[PDB]
Amino acid sequence: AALRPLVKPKIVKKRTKKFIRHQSDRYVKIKRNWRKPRGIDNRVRRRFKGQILMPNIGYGSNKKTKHMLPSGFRKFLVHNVKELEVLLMCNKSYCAEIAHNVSSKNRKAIVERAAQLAIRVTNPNARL
Amino acid sequence: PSRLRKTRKLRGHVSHGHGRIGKHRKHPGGRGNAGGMHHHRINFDKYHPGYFGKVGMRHYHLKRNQSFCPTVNLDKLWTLVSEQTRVNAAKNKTGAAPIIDVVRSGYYKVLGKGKLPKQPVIVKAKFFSRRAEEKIKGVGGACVLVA
Amino acid sequence: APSRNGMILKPHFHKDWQRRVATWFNQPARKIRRRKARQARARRIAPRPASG
RNA sequence: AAAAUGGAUGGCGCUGGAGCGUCGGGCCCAUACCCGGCCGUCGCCGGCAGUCGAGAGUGGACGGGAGCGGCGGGGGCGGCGCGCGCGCGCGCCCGCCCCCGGAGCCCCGCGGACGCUACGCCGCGACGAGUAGGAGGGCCGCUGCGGUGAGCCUUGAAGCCUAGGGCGCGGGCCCGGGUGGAGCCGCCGCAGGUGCAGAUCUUGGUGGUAGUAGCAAAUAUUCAAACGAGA
RNA sequence: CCGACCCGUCUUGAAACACGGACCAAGGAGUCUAACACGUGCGCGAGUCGGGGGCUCGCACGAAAGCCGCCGUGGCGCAA
RNA sequence: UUCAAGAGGGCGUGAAACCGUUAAGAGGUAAACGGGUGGGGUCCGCGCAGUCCGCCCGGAGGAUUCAACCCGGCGGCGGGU
Ligand SMILES: [Mg+2]
Ligand SMILES: [Mg+2]
Ligand SMILES: [Mg+2]
Ligand SMILES: [Mg+2]
Ligand SMILES: [Mg+2]
Ligand SMILES: [Mg+2]
Ligand SMILES: [Mg+2]
Ligand SMILES: [Mg+2]
Ligand SMILES: [Mg+2]
Ligand SMILES: [Mg+2]
Ligand SMILES: [Mg+2]
Ligand SMILES: [Mg+2]
Ligand SMILES: [Mg+2]
Ligand SMILES: [Mg+2]
Ligand SMILES: [Mg+2]
Ligand SMILES: [Mg+2]
Ligand SMILES: [Mg+2]
Ligand SMILES: [Mg+2]
Ligand SMILES: [Mg+2]
Ligand SMILES: [Mg+2]
Ligand SMILES: [Mg+2]
Ligand SMILES: [Mg+2]
Ligand SMILES: [Mg+2]
Ligand SMILES: [Mg+2]
Ligand SMILES: [Mg+2]
Ligand SMILES: [Mg+2]
Ligand SMILES: [Mg+2]
Repeated sequence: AALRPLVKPKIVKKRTKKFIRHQSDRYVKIKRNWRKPRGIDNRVRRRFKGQILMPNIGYGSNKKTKHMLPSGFRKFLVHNVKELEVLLMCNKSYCAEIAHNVSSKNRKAIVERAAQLAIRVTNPNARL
Repeated sequence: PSRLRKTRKLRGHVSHGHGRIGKHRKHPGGRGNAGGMHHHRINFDKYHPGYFGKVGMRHYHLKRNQSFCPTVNLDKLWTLVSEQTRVNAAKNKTGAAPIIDVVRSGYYKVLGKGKLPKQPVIVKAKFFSRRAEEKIKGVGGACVLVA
Repeated sequence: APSRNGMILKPHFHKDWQRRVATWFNQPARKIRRRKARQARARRIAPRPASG
């Protein structure tokens, strides 16, 4: 049924959570987005035990599977049929995703053709 | 281009590149070239020697047009004229010996830096130098003065 | 406060140089005014030479 | 050999030690050391525009005489060297001696990678602390100009909300659902009033305090009736 | 279950019985010119620069663009 | 009435702090925090089997044009005496 990709290697992610900014649990002016701390007396910087962890490059992800979905496919964003036909030959490695601003009456067209050319769509049932 | 600067890179960095123990305060040494005898004596004895003092006579109302003597050497002399000249000389063997005015091409005095090829040239100029006069007669030419 | 081996300079800005700045933004209009005056004179003195 | 809040071999507590001294076998565990995997940087005068191999300067086009040998040389065990070819096969010693527009399996000197955006792809080996500070890369972002997407759109733009699905080390982003009512974005270059936690920061708004402190200077009010929804 | 004292800043040294800070949204702080030194990139080359002015467009662009016996008056350089 | 009053005279949209209510969950070392697992709910996709797909060879079934080779026209690549 569902279009099988070419290969399906297992995927491994060294960290799964996110990195929250420090002192963001107390307050609401402060957000969850990472900003690096730079004070002198600070202990995330100085790396004590039992504290926030800072992102380095060792958490970095393998390159055979980077920007790779759980289904083996990598993603690509479109707005019309014309830029869809460029995926005909990479129809087993990459997939399509239709933008948010397209009208209902035109989504039907794009789906109708992707199904012909065997180009998988990661949101085929949105507006209806 | 603001986007190629290093103020676009010191955001987050608390001090904008100027320290914490010492700070970018206003004018902490003076203001200008102050202190050549006091607390900058060393830059001006070292990198600028001859600055303090007084020397020489005074000329009060000096006009730089009286004192004007554009100079030229001998190597750069056959270029005032074209190539017809230097080639049609050393040819037909009459004692051609062409004439070269320097005051036409914007030069007054003649100087003896270089050398020059063997043809019996004539020259006209206001001033000469000793060695320049020699080299010319050495090649078989002459020198001529004008007002 | 000087530093390692530069020039010594004396700039002339210790006055109030800033009320008295002059822009050359009217450079073209100044050109355009003249032509229309320079033409019209030569039309006033009709066959006579325009230069003078 | 004596101090003032009740009081500290860390504590409970221990006297064939859980004490003091000399000594054994067994054992425990650090981001240190070893083995492996994944990321980045650095170094190879690295490698690939299309053909040869792991010991020491290789290749053919080229004439007159032709084989059983070569390579008649170190108990050294030497880059040189010797039995996985040395003259193999087919017609009749003599001759042929097409041969990869494709031999035959790991070198093909005819042209080429599924790789070749050369600002690319591949391979090895070593390293990674960090304040002030210095440099680089930013397909991280904000507003506008020039070109360009035969771009998006009242069959619904911006903005806003979200126990929803997902990506990137991170900056940040893409989808899905609701509201809403008219404009907005991606690429190559240009430009800048360009990214906030603070500054007894400026302007506006809102909380605990809190239904609290209080409504106490100057002797004093009471009974009935009337208007009136109502004293 | 184990670990774990509140951020900024001065400081040899801060969890401090050292100052600032109730809470939220918006604004908010390394600029522009003039001159110099060096490094990089482009063009011509013992030469190289029209920036002032003039000839052509009424200026929709565009107060642009092109051009000059000005073509070098001159400035920096080639000689101390 | 108006498409719309979830546009009702300081009425475009309509954030946050701060409040009221409803649903769930919990409660003697102030709260909050990091790593690791568990439990429960809200939603996504199963499928109410998910048995995934593609090349050549073999087999049994049916079916209709051409190609194999010739001739005619048309177009293009290459060549060097
Ligand atoms: Mg992640
Ligand atoms: Mg410190
Ligand atoms: Mg720093
Ligand atoms: Mg600095
Ligand atoms: Mg400071
Ligand atoms: Mg000091
Ligand atoms: Mg300097
Ligand atoms: Mg480091
Ligand atoms: Mg409108
Ligand atoms: Mg602006
Ligand atoms: Mg600003
Ligand atoms: Mg703020
Ligand atoms: Mg700060
Ligand atoms: Mg009371
Ligand atoms: Mg009273
Ligand atoms: Mg210090
Ligand atoms: Mg002190
Ligand atoms: Mg502190
Ligand atoms: Mg104390
Ligand atoms: Mg103070
Ligand atoms: Mg205070
Ligand atoms: Mg702001
Ligand atoms: Mg330069
Ligand atoms: Mg409406
Ligand atoms: Mg409305
Ligand atoms: Mg309203
Ligand atoms: Mg609520």
